[PDB]
Amino acid sequence: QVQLQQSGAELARPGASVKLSCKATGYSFTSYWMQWVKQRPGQGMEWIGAIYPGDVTSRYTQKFKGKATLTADKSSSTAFMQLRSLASEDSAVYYCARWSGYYGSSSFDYWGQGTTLTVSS
Amino acid sequence: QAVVTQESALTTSPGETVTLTCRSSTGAVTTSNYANWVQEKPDHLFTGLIGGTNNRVPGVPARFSGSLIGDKAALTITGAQTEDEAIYFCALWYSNHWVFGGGTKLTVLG
Amino acid sequence: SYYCKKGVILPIWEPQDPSFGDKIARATVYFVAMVYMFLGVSIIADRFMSSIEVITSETVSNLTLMALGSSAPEILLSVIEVCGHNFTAGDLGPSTIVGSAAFNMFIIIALCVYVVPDGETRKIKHLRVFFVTAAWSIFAYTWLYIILSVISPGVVEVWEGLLTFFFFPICVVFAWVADRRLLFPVSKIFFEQGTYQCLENCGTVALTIIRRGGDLTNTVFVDFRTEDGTANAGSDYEFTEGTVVFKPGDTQKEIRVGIIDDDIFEEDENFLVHLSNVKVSSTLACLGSPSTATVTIFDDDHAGIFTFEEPVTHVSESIGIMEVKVLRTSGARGNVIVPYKTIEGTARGGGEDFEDTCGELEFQNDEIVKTISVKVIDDEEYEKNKTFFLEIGEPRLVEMSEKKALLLNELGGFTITGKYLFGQPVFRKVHAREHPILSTVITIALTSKEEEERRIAEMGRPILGEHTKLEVIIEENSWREQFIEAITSCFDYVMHFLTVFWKVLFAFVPPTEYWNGWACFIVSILMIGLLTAFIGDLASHFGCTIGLKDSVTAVVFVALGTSVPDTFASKVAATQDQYADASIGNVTGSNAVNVFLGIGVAWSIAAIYHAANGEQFKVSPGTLAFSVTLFTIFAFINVGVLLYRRRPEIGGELGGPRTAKLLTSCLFVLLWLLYIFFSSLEAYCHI
Ligand SMILES: [Ca+2]
Ligand SMILES: [Ca+2]
Ligand SMILES: [Ca+2]
Ligand SMILES: [Ca+2]
Ligand SMILES: [Ca+2]
Ligand SMILES: [Ca+2]
Repeated sequence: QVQLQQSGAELARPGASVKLSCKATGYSFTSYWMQWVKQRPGQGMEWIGAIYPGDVTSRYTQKFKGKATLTADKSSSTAFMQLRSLASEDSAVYYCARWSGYYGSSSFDYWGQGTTLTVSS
Repeated sequence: QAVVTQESALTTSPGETVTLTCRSSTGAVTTSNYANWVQEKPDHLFTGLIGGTNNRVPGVPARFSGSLIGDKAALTITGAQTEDEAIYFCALWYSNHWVFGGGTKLTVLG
Repeated sequence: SYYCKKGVILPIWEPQDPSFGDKIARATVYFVAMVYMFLGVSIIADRFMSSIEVITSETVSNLTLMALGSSAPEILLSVIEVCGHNFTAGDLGPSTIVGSAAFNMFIIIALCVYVVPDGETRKIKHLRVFFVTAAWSIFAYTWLYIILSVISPGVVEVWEGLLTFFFFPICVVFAWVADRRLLFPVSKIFFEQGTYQCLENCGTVALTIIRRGGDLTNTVFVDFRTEDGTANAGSDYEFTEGTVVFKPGDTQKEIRVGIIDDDIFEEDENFLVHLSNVKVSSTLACLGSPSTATVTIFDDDHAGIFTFEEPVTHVSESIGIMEVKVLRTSGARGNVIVPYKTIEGTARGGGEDFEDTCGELEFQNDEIVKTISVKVIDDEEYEKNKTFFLEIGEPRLVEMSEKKALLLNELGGFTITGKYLFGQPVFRKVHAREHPILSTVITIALTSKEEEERRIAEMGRPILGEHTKLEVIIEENSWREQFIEAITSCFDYVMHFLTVFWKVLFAFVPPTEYWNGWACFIVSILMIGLLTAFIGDLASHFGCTIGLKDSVTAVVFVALGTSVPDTFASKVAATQDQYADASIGNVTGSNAVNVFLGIGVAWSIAAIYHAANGEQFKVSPGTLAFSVTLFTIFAFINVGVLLYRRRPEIGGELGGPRTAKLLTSCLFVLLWLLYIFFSSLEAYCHI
């Protein structure tokens, strides 16, 4: 019974910062990678990065290196993504996806329902 | 940097077989690209179907199968039902970062 | 007569000559059982011919073997009847061979004329071969008359029996022959090389300064200094601005430049070294080409590229523990945990066939190979080769220096371990399922150059190589298809349920693919021999129950039933081919081998057996004499009409104009009806 409870919808102004929380339950949090995916309508999907909540090992793409910081809180079994210097192109839907750590298996086993982020004034 | 291309949309009928394509811009997808297939249902319900070009997620129905045909990866659904009307994305590892496709909005008549 | 002799297999139905109603009851049982056997023989002889097809895989030599394969019911029945009934000539065997010739020569050829589609003709291209073969088949029945009536009448001698048999190899050699042939200066100061290369871990790089020319008995003063290129002083190299002096009689000096080492991945960097202020103690000396060297720094701090040695591994099952090697190929820096696991395929794990294992092996610094211990468990039984899989996960660079834990931007809890590496305190990440005092831990919580450093240092991450998935294979249906094909449109249902007993029974015949068709060949010829043992009995007891003679029941019933394999072989070749050679030749080839093997072998065995007893082998000529002469007279009419259809008005032996097509077919059916009616009367002495 794997369920990834994605955080509620967020509204922020441009130039501000927002923090998103995928509260993973139903499995061993500290032995599974969590992957964050950005979806924009008409631009497909973009991989943001991955985090290993065990020892806080993180991966990111080059364009999302400074934009997003991945953090985990193993006490409350929640993984966090913090977006800084928000702009109009950051208005998207962000998903959290579970990864076992093995490339022979699916890297996107279970997904959250997605938080819609609106960046407008 | 590389771009993954798919069909915009590809219709079919229930009970018929269907093949979906996933083409890399740098050339032919090998087994080192680890082509993954994921599916979104309406209202943002994502599910992971196929792992490293062959491995199927437990609980995914047996009609979904992944393989390599030519210079491109393939998702084949043999006898799709109405439940398979969804959007299918393909991801390639590229040794540093997953690159997703545009999604084929497969639709089944009913 | 109404008295029935005991057969090879079937017992005599008793009492004999019971009534008139019981004769109708008994003969109906014998007739239906005989017709059901004829249905069975056609199924097994079809499979027997298909096995012969595979052994010999359209020549006369190939077609004479297929004509031999379909004539096994006639050949075996004559041999079984003689040997089964104590080597006495019986009427049933010889008559079904002569009676088969009439059915083959007239009825089969008449059907082959008609099956060719309207507007299409089939012509005998090779007419020289047709003349020789058709004469030999007709002579076979003439020669049968000679030994019974002309030479020592009423008796078959040993040489007569053998000479009948030895005409069969003449058929074989002629077939092989026909395919082959018938068918086809002042002192100057300069560097040795001008471009040096050293690793980052050497510590010092050796440059060399040379003075040549002028007078060597002098003193030269020169300064050297290191200036930044793509490598920076204080972080990548040690800055040096020493002075070099050349003694009189000395021409070379070695200068050393320090290289600062660390654990951070970097690209190839270089720096510039310059010389100037050339002076002599007490024009005389100046710098020349070259005076500046570009010294490269190869960086060895990549944390590894993790692969299995090879994709497929073959393992003896009776082995204690495997040692799969995981090779860290492209560098080594810092401890790197590499998760692994076992995935069971055909070789199901859980301890029954291997011990399931999974864990987190950890490489140390500058250690390029470790092993994965999975233990195969052997079993007593001899089974198929089983496979299971081994796969490593995504590695984790657990241990790093202080300043490298900023470039990698690790924000987890860190521990200060005792060890020192390149002169720096070395930290190691806290992993969950391990507990600290939590006072001990340190948590370690751009300018367009720093971000370059992070981007380059993220290329020294532990990654996975070519082979991350290794298959372990442990080392020590066509039968099913026949049974599925055996049991499976109303007309099709009638034929399916009629022959379902035979198809299931004959699905136990080995598939033709085994032993290159020979496994099917041995079993099929045994079953043909078994079902023509029953046919010989069923036809024998049918005749004597109603008073029918063995001559009559062989000509009308047994001859027609055993030529069903010959009819379909000729019919397919009539339609599917372009000529009439194969269709007509199967009729001619069948007729020859019926006499030469069916009567040649059976009468050779009987004549030799009686000769060993000093006794003659007596065959009554009268029954067979009129049959063979009636056949030859009717055969010349059949051969004459076939040659008459070669005119351009008709165009060929088979097919042709529809009005001539029926007349040729109806004439040949009329010849068969005339033959079996006249032969039946002569059997009963009605002339
Ligand atoms: Ca350096
Ligand atoms: Ca540097
Ligand atoms: Ca180094
Ligand atoms: Ca270095
Ligand atoms: Ca076993
Ligand atoms: Ca075994």
